Amino acid sequence: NGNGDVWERILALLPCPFVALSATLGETQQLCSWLNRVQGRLKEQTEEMSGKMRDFEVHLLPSEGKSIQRWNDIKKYIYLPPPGAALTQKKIKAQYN
Amino acid sequence: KRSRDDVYRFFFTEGVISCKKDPLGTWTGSLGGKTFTVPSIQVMQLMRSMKSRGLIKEQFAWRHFYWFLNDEGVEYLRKYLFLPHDAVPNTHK
Amino acid sequence: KGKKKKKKVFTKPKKPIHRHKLEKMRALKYFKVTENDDGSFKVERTRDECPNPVCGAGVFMAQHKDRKYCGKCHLTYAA
Amino acid sequence: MGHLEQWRSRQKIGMGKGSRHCVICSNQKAVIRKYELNVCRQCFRENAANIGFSKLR
Amino acid sequence: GEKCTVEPEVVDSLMEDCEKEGEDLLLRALQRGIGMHHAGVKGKLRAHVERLFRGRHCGVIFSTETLALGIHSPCRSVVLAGDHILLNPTQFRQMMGRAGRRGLDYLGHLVFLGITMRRIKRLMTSSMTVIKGNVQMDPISNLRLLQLYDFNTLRHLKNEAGWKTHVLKLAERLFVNPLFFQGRNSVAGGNMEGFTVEWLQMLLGYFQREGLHFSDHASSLGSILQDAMYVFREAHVGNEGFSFIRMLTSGVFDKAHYSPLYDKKLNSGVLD
Amino acid sequence: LLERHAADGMEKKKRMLLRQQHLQLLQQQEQENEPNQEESMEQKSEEQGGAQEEEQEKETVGSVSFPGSRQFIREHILNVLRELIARDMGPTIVFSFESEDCGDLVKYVVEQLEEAESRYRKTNEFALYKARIERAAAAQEARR
Amino acid sequence: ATPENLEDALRIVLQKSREVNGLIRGLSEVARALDRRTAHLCVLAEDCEDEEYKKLITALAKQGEVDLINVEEREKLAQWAGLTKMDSTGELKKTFKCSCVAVRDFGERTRALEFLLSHLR
Amino acid sequence: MSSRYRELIAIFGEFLEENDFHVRISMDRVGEVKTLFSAKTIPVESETEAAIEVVTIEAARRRDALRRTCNAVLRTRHSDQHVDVGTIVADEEERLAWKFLIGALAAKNSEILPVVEAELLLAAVEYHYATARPELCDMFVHLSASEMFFIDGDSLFMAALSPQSVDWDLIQPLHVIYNAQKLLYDMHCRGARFHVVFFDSLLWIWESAPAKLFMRENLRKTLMSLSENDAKVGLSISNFSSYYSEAFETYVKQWEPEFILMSDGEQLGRLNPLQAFFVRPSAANNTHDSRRKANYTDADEANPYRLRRQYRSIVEDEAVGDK
RNA sequence: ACUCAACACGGGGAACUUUACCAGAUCCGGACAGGGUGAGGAUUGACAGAUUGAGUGUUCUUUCUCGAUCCCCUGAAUGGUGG
Repeated sequence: NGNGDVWERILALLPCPFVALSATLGETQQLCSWLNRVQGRLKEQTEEMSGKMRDFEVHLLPSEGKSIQRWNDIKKYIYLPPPGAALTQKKIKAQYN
Repeated sequence: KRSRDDVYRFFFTEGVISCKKDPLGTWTGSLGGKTFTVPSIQVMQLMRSMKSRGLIKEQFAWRHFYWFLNDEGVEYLRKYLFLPHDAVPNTHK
Repeated sequence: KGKKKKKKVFTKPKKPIHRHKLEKMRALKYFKVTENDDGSFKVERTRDECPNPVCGAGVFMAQHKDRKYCGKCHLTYAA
Repeated sequence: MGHLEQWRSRQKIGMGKGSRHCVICSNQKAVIRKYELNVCRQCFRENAANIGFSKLR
Repeated sequence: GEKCTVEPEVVDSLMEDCEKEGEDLLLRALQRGIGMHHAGVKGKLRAHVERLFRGRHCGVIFSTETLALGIHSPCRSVVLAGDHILLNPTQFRQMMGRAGRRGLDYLGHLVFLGITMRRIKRLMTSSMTVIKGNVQMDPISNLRLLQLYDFNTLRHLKNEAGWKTHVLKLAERLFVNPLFFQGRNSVAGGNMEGFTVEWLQMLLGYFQREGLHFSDHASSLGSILQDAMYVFREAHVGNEGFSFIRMLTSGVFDKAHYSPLYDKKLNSGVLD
Repeated sequence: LLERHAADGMEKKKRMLLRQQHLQLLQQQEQENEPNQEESMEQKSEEQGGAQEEEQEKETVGSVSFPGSRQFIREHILNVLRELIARDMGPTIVFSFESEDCGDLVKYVVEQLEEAESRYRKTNEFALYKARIERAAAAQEARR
Repeated sequence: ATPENLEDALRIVLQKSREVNGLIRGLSEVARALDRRTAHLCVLAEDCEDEEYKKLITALAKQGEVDLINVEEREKLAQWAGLTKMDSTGELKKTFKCSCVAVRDFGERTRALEFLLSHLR
Repeated sequence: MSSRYRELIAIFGEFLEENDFHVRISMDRVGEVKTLFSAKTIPVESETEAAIEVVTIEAARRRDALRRTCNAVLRTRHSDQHVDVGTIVADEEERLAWKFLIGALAAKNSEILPVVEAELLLAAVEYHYATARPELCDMFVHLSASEMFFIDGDSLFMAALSPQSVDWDLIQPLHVIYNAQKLLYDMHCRGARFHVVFFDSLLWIWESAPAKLFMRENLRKTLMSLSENDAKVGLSISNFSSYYSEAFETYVKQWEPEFILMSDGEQLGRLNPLQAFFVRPSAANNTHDSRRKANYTDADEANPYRLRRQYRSIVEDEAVGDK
């Protein structure tokens, strides 16, 4: 939906231990592999001294799995009027229905 | 509404024009000695526009209007009637 | 005195504004010219002028289906 | 001819207490005067003499 | 409705602010517990709207995507009108993350008005949002990188090698794989990449010698300008042709030569 | 099953409705277009086509049902909204994408509401309403 | 002579008529002048296309015993009548292309020249 | 600017009695003519459309479209003597030409009908094609390129035989179909498609070409995917017939909802063999569910088209379509 | 206007006008041109028929007749017995 290029520059470079924020994704591995790779390259360039601890990237997961959203139960339906109708029923009434 | 030219020729050799404030037509010198006749509203429109362009100096008293026309006025006129002048007041004195 | 703000009963066809109805190259539609005979050009007209002092110059009349007309002195010679 | 003949007509006939209008302003309410054919009571006479009038009594 | 928390004086002051900034008669519409928000509303006043509608004053508010997109909002009953102008799976997935208020109610709902019973399917059904993300390799990036390396190279000694350590770690951390998707199937792989040292040479060689990379009157500038195509005259020989670090390394330790000054300065400062 | 029966139901309804308006239109127009041919010349009291038509089709926003966009919509959007209120599911946010859209919607609704305010200036109940308040005010003033 | 004498003298006498009202500018305006034979010194620009236009002019001008002169562009003719609106930047709003001037007045040195040219009857 | 006037006067005065300048001048019957124009959904009237106009980005369009349609009409009915010949228009003319039409029909008492009818129909479909509406998208893989998507293979072939826009590289002796293989390996590879290709063939309204070009490829991909699997052959293909022609493709289109990828045009016109029978489906499409249309294209990421707007149902005619 | 300093008071005895108020139609009295308009331009007025309370060109049909300021679009100006 960008402009997904500028992002990548800032995920390659320099002490950012990073937290990043997403909803659901259908792809885990291909992405994460690239990430964790160039994380290990950050460690590599800092070596030989290593860091206070060395890069690694974790990738929150374990067992909930999109029952995060669940409890607000979004209920999807349609309007769909009968063939007739009046727009003139007008203003404050008991019941509109 | 092409009594314009006549009105402008009444201006030059006077420097002054006067008219009542009325919606019903009457001659705006009451005599010019050239015996022109114009409405009232038509006159009023002419001087109104030229006023906004800075060429006129306006005076109102009672139910009437007294129109004087500047140094600036003389310029505009001479170009429109394509004629030089020695000057309006020197001819009159 | 006192006052309010609202005017709209409305919701009809309102009037269009009158706007000029153009004829293009009006002179050439009146004056007619010919094949050249004797090296002299013969000029005729489909428009004939009205006989009144006001119209006495060049000022032509008109042509409708059921009437003839003069827009200058607002007259009718009826057909 | 058309609209122009039907606009501003019935008091260029001149009738009633319309088409008066004071000399001093142009207001036609509060009586133009017909008394000795002066006009002043619509710019009020308290405001303006310079006609030679004064209250002596 | 009856339930409001907000005191009158609060409201009336905001309402006052509407009068002066009036535009679409946001004035009238807000006074009707009836509010709009999008980009065409000024930042100030649109914020003011949402302060009412988190306080419970207003009663629907009509917005465009941007609201639930980037901002927390209390909603229950959310409504959608047409698929116009462009509605996408991603956007349906956005709105569907919204509706219902935490611990107040356990419902919330959507209503599709309602031009199709077909297109609702083709949003709902098909799941997947994935990162198919874009490559960072670009000509302009590599000009920037050039002038970065050559920045402290201009007069300095110790500073050079210190900076050179830095630029090293930068340009090694960048162009590592990137090995995304579309790229693997472009005859690289499987699934490896790197490679890109050779690209950067081809680029570089073009870019110093051409005549009209300077400018009206022709190159030279500096006096050198060959040594670009010297590194092509090293690598492309055997292709070079297999390393991951050492040949990348070599590339960035070569690295001016003489590239064209006044023009590339004016590239980098149009983009900034 | 049922959901689409009503959908396609009201769609097909609309289309055949349209055709019917083209029948009324066709015969209206037929008279407007002045064919002079039918040489009866007022020796028959039924002319300009036969029978049978002579119906009146409901107009609401130019028709009732209505496909697509920006006509259907707004007419009902007030009522969509209002039923979430009358079900007592409280507040809600409506989405339409920019620019002209959201403004047409909002505007139209302000219109409708201002409309219904005017109808209640037909003034019976509202009349007594004013009649009261005024009385109370006067009384208070007199007391003070 | 020179064509300097031709066009510039024309432009001069032209100007003298514009500043007063001897001139007639237009189509049916010019035409109706020649029909009752009130015109004196007529002039024409031919660079037009609309056939005839031209034929009407020349026809009634000789038949009315009216002097006629011919010059080239209907461009330059326009700007010598000084029709054109040029604005704040001295650049176009409308710019006229105009044909068929009549004049009902006469010059002095430009008239003197026009005798010496002897252009038309 | 009376020249133009006398020319249009000429050809009128030849075609019929001299002068339609005289009566009819108004009309009486104006609703007849004006009904006939806009029941075919071409732009005649606006002073209120939905409501009063913006007064010109709109009315300008409406005008130019109108009077140019009227030109097309006039350039038909002037036949029944000799071949079609052009017409010139600015303002006032429009009315001139308008009168010419009136007197034709009014006199001849419905000798007109099939010509102005056929013309105005054809012309209408051409307008409704190009009124129409360009976009630049992007995106291709999002909306589009999941679910059931089709491209009918005539269009496929003409995409492969397309390149000028680079005259085609690789000197081979007219085995070219590498194109097809390539495209399969583009949008299966990094797209979803669930893809279907029809070969609709024959469409045409032929010949001039060796015409080995279709049947070879038809039978080719049929054999590929039908083999059962082979890890290159899943797209998959069906047969049919009877060309295009509708009252058939309904049973398919319904069950399976779908969006669509298709080609008119470049160049190579010709008239009836290409532009005709490709254009007329686009119109068809919009009367329906609505299925929307793409392409060629001018590609990787993406292409044209059109889209989400209102339609006129029914309005039809195909009658070339040789089988 | 409401105790004395409201209530044959507002020079207020109004048929139209006056006149604010109600139903309906008309006219620019929108200056100033920065932005658009070829010889036709942009433009003004109208007989007849129709619309209409109106033998009111308001508007349309029809054609004729005319300054190019009149005309078209934003800004601004203006007038008001509106507060």
